[PDB]
Amino acid sequence: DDWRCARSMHEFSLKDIDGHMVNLDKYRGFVVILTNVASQCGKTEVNYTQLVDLHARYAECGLRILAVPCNQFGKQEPGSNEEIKEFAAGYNVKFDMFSKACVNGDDAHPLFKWMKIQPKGKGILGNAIKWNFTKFLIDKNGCVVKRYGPMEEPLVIEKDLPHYF
Repeated sequence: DDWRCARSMHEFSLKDIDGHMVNLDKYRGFVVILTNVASQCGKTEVNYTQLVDLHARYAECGLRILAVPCNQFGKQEPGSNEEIKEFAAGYNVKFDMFSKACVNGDDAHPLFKWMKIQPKGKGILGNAIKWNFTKFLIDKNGCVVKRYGPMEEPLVIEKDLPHYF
């Protein structure tokens, strides 16, 4: 278990919102938007609305969205996994929700550690995830191809999807 040597997201496993260990090679052959989410961020409703919209219009094209709740940014995701799942159901979320985890620090999930050190997943002024709703566009092979900041709404990613379908 050395994430620094992994060469694809498919090498990692992640607990879904229902406590079941989802093992991420299932998304091989699919385009993946990976994002850390939160319930009480100012950009929560705008991100959830457009993630559901992008899913409804591009799921047939192979787009899969993976939402990982995180409480490391202003403690804006304090609810339990059961509460988070309910909250996501309020937005008619039909993409994949996962268990609340950490994206920064020593206790960060190995997937997010590997994602931040990718060439296209690197960040300016440091590689750490700055705030809620950072997005990582991931191709069919599990390699990070683009990283989007917390201020960029999900529809900004739409223009980049057709190149990887």
